[PDB]
Amino acid sequence: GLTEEQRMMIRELMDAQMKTFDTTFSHFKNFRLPGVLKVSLQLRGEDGSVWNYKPPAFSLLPHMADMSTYMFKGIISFAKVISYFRDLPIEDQISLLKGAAFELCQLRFNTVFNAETGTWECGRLSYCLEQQLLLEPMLKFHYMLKKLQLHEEEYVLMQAISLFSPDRPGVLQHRVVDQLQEQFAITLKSYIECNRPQPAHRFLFLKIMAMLTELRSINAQHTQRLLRIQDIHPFATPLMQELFGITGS
Amino acid sequence: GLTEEQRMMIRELMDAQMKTFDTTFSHFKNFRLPGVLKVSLQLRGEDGSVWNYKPPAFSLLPHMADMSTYMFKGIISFAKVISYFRDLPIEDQISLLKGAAFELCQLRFNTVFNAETGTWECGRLSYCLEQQLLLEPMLKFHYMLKKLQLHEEEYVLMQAISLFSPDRPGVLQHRVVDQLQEQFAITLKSYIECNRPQPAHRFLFLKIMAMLTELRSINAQHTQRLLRIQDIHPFATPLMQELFGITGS
Ligand SMILES: CC(C)=CCC1=C(O)C(CC=C(C)C)(CC=C(C)C)C(=O)C(C(=O)C(C)C)=C1O
Ligand SMILES: CC(C)=CCC1=C(O)C(CC=C(C)C)(CC=C(C)C)C(=O)C(C(=O)C(C)C)=C1O
Repeated sequence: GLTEEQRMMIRELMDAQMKTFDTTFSHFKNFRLPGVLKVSLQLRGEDGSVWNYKPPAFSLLPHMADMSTYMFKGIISFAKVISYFRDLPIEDQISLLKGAAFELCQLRFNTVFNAETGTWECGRLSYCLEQQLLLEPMLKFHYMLKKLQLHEEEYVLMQAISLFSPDRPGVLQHRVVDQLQEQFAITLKSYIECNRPQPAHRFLFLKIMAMLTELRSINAQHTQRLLRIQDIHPFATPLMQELFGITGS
Repeated sequence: GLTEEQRMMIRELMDAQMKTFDTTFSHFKNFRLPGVLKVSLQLRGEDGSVWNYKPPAFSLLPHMADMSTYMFKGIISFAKVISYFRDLPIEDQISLLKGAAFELCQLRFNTVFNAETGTWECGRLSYCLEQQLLLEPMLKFHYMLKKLQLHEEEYVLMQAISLFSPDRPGVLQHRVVDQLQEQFAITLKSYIECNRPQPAHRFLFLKIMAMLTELRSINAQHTQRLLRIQDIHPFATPLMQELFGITGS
């Protein structure tokens, strides 16, 4: 059963989620495009028209970097609006964000992902996959997590656990961030047993937990893959530089 | 049989054609697009990618107007490079061009038209039709003319007959332009009988001739349709204004 302290956590968590997550990507514009994986782009005009992009043979980097910044921006507003986060030392908020930005983005990106059609529905924008080449970690992750069929509560809770990780470079309040994370995980574990008594959801809390661990490694591996592509062909935005620790030098 | 005077006409005609007709639209760029009939657009990137546009529900006007200007420009270089044209009074060259621009463009546009797939192949650009609604004059024209399966000689000759029309507003050398036109039509009529003795090509010269007459009316009707759309929603380019007689006032 959920305590009133648990109900209160989920609430202030769901609230921040609806206040900082533009599920129809309305305010995302002025973004770069490929000019003139295997992801095809689709842009449904406000007027009914449609612009479709098929890839060649890069090129889609600038755009993906703009989508990422719009996403990161939301994720940050998400953190600063949660009491538990706001009450930490400034330095620790930056350490935590730089730590989970990628993970929180992918967690949100998974909710607009369609496993049936293999596409990310982002408002008027669409990212379609061009099929057992889930040989791609990030890809198998989206399908696996999408398969679990989680509720919004579970997703925002996963976002909490990931955000408040004590095991992150430069985290000063190592102890607080840890207790907080334990509290979020407890609330999750409880929410599951209070609302999903069916056999199919047995071990759900643990699958979720393992998922967040996999996601942590994927995050480590992608950061590297990204910093390598950035070294030879700069594309990262000012905000991404700040997140991935680039000095502009 | 073709005289040496006829062979010479066709030649200086074919020459001007290859010198002013960019059949792969290479130097056509910096054009406007629909931002963010039933013609869908396709742009095959130099890198292998493809941008596809599906229409709604206008919008494609600006672009079509840019294609038209690139086309007109070619058609004008075509005229100024032909001896018979160059040797007319300046005033008469403008009268003739303003008269046939549309027709000469459609004549050239028909050679990159594919009746099998209903699309205009223009280099890296494609204009696909989105099927007995050849209820559209200009459309039935392209299919009919494409059906005749003409040779390049015949097309450039049709371009001549159309360009040197004495029956055009403001033509001073009414008499010369007439004899010239008669000469081009004779050469055509001759080329046909010297190279197409098969039953299928009987009356070809006359079909061609009727076609140019239909095209003349279509031209009259489209100019009007265009000037009407221009009055409410200006899109025509400086060059089109000059051709359709707009003062910029
Ligand atoms: C266009 C979409 C939805 C995903 C492609 C994509 C991605 O969205 C990501 C990872 C996400 C995936 C592969 C679903 C994130 C993108 C940026 C940080 C710009 C990604 O890291 C990536 C890479 O190529 C890295 C390995 C450098 C990537 O290509
Ligand atoms: C996009 C393509 C190849 C054809 C569409 C098209 C055209 O290409 C034309 C006529 C040609 C057709 C319909 C094959 C010419 C276009 C301009 C002068 C900009 C045309 O007149 C037209 C019109 O709508 C008029 C009636 C105003 C037109 O829509």
